[PDB]
Amino acid sequence: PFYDSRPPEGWPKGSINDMDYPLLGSICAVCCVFVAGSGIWMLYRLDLGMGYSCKPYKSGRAPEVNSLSGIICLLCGTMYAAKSFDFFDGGGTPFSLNWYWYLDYVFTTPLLILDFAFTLDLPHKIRYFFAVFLTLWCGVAAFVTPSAYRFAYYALGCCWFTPFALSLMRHVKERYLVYPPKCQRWLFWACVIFFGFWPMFPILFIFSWLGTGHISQQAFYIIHAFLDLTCKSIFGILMTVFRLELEEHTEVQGLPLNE
Amino acid sequence: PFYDSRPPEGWPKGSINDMDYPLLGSICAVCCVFVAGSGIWMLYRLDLMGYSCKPYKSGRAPEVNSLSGIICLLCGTMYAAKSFDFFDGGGTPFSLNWYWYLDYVFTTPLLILDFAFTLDLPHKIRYFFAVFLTLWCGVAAFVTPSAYRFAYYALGCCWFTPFALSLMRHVKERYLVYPPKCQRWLFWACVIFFGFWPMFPILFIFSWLGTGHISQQAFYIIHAFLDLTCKSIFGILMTVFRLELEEHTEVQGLPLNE
Amino acid sequence: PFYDSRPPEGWPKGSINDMDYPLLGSICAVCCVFVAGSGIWMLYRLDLGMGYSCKPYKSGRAPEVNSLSGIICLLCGTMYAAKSFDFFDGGGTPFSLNWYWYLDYVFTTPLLILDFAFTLDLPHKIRYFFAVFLTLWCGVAAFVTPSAYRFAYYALGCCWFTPFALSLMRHVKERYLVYPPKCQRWLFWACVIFFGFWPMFPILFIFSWLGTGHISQQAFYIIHAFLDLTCKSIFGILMTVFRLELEEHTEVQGLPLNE
Ligand SMILES: CC1=C(/C=C/C(C)=C/C=C/C(C)=C/C=O)C(C)(C)CCC1
Ligand SMILES: CC1=C(/C=C/C(C)=C/C=C/C(C)=C/C=O)C(C)(C)CCC1
Ligand SMILES: CC1=C(/C=C/C(C)=C/C=C/C(C)=C/C=O)C(C)(C)CCC1
Ligand SMILES: [K+]
Ligand SMILES: [K+]
Ligand SMILES: [K+]
Ligand SMILES: [K+]
Ligand SMILES: [K+]
Ligand SMILES: [K+]
Ligand SMILES: [K+]
Ligand SMILES: [K+]
Ligand SMILES: [K+]
Ligand SMILES: [K+]
Ligand SMILES: [K+]
Ligand SMILES: [K+]
Ligand SMILES: [K+]
Ligand SMILES: [K+]
Ligand SMILES: [K+]
Ligand SMILES: [K+]
Ligand SMILES: [K+]
Ligand SMILES: [K+]
Ligand SMILES: [K+]
Ligand SMILES: [K+]
Ligand SMILES: [K+]
Ligand SMILES: [K+]
Ligand SMILES: [K+]
Ligand SMILES: [K+]
Repeated sequence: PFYDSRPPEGWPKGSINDMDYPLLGSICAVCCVFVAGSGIWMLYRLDLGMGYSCKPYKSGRAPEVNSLSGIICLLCGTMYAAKSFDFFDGGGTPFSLNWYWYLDYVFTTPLLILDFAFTLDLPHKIRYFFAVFLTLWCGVAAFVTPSAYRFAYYALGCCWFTPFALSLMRHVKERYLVYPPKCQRWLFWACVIFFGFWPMFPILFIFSWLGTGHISQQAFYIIHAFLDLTCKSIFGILMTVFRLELEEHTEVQGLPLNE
Repeated sequence: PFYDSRPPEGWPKGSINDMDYPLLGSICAVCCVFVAGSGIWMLYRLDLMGYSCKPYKSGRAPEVNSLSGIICLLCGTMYAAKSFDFFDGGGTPFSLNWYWYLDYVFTTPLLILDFAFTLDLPHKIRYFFAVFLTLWCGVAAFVTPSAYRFAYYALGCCWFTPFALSLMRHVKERYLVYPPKCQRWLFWACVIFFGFWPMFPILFIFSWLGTGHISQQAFYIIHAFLDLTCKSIFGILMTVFRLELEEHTEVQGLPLNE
Repeated sequence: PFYDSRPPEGWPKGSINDMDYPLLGSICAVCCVFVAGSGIWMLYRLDLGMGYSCKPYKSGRAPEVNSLSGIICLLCGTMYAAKSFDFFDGGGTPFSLNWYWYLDYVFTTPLLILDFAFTLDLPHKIRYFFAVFLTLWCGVAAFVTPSAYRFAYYALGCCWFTPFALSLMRHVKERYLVYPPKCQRWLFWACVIFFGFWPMFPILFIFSWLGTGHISQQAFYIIHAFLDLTCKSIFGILMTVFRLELEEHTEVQGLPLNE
């Protein structure tokens, strides 16, 4: 999808690409290591067994959708390794996972929402998946559009995220009462991350260089690195611990849900 | 995937991009509104089984039953993006109008999947990939500036001709199964399918990439009408067919003619 | 994704694109015909019935995942028809399935591994699918990267293929003892292809023009055409025959597996 490249003399001074590339690459490398390790731990813990007691699976293998958290974290860590390669190369490399904003997100966060929908048995999994997909593609279109019509694309995205976020939240409530207080605690701390950090991205768009111009692209990269540390890694760890508590309640102890 | 852009002085006069962009954008906006509303109604009606609105035993509809509305909403979102591109004068970096049939590789394969799920047609993956490859051959034909585009088109015609001849046969095998009311809705949906899907190959021949009889602006308008029919009207007919089938088999508990 | 094009005067003499394009196109056309015919035979044989006796399916149709071998072969044959179109056009065609190396592979070989995982009932099908996906995307990134960081991307790919290949192989062993000696023979000859030809691609990268410079891009295209003839077509035929033998053992004769 690439047409631009770093000029032979380097990025023009004062442009949005005139960033601290060693620092951005180091941040991306640290994020890659942390998120990939979190995904590896997620998959290893999933293969250990059900619940905190590590009860062996009857079929000998975990459910395939249960690997989504670790798979998404490992994919995000691989993309962050690629991002570190791009930043350490000075940016603007042909395979830049940093250039097109939210393009990487169209790969992780839809699946992430799918993982969420699978962990909480939320209805309309395909609907949520496609809502997230279209919101992220509207964001990509907004960030590649140089005219004012980018604010149209952003608005289009806000027309897909506002219902979805209001729908998911409602459904999450319907599931929250079902789970026991320990699984409820883990679910609460994960939903805090979800419904307090997913809205940040739309707000970050407004104050970015494509909006009011308060946040530079370098600061945007750092902020989104921290958000991916929270939205992928910490959220996936909270999902894994919630699943372990649920399996301990319902599979190891055989107790029923509050449904 | 984009390399071209609208020249600073505008599109060259007499080129295929020298179109009526306010008109194309208005048509795309109207199509966006209609298709998105049709998908919203499809999902709302799905969440309401059958005309009696019998509650689901699990409390939620089957996930594949949302495909019609999901596809219509995705097509409406793409038409909103198309209206943004046309109102910007075309050649916008995120142009869903530039690469022809590129948007279709997202909607119509899933659409065929939806069809295969509604009629319990065999070889759903086969049909999905046949549609996928036909549409990608069309994209390759439209981006190819040499005569080898007619090769790509031919390649697409090598994937659509069997598929359309296979699906039709399978549709016959399913048509006798359903009751006369579901048969009526299925007949009117299959009329749209087997009379409008062949139009695209014929439209290629007479387009600016063929004999040069249909301009790109007329192509955009014709395909907007086709997407109004192939996505929205077809999805409404599928939703009504599913409602009639659910009324026959779930609300009344009657068996199919199988 | 394309920015480059064949110069009006033709490819510069001595460049990596200064290849024998009629020969490459003829090879691609022959590969297209063979792989597409192999996929057509795979689907026809699958529709014939279960096993060598062609026992009719109880539901009247084959399992949908059983069509993966033929579907992948037909998709690869279609991409080879497109490759022949590109080569006969002189290369550098806007829709070039030859330009970006391993970009076509991100479509076939992940699904292929999925097919394998479905035929052998291997655990962690999503994990294997995403491992292959990320390995191939790392290869694409390495081949589009003009700096030394391509060897980073390659290394990243080697960080995803080395565990996966070591994991799959282990799981394959766990399945190998399950199947009868005839299915074991077909599985052995397919695993020979897998574990002796998949490692070739990483080795071919090192000696390619992007590495030590021993293998030209034309030779690379010919070698990968032969590999796709083996890794898609011959491997799919071996999978089809293994499935027929398994169906004859377990469905036609009703005999149990050695599990
Ligand atoms: C509404 C909206 C947006 C939404 C972004 C979201 C919801 C991003 C989530 C990212 C995550 C969860 C990343 C984790 O790895 C954009 C693209 C800013 C702009 C267009 C409209
Ligand atoms: C055979 C063939 C074609 C087929 C097109 C079809 C079958 C399109 C269907 C579109 C739909 C149903 C859109 C709805 O939103 C092309 C691409 C014209 C050209 C190459 C060969
Ligand atoms: C490890 C590695 C690679 C692996 C390639 C493989 C494993 C390719 C398989 C291809 C097949 C099976 C094709 C069949 O149609 C690359 C991309 C060379 C380079 C980066 C790292
Ligand atoms: K799960
Ligand atoms: K996991
Ligand atoms: K990332
Ligand atoms: K990018
Ligand atoms: K980015
Ligand atoms: K950028
Ligand atoms: K995760
Ligand atoms: K997660
Ligand atoms: K359905
Ligand atoms: K629907
Ligand atoms: K559209
Ligand atoms: K397009
Ligand atoms: K178009
Ligand atoms: K165009
Ligand atoms: K539809
Ligand atoms: K439909
Ligand atoms: K199979
Ligand atoms: K097959
Ligand atoms: K190929
Ligand atoms: K390519
Ligand atoms: K290639
Ligand atoms: K090339
Ligand atoms: K195959
Ligand atoms: K195969």
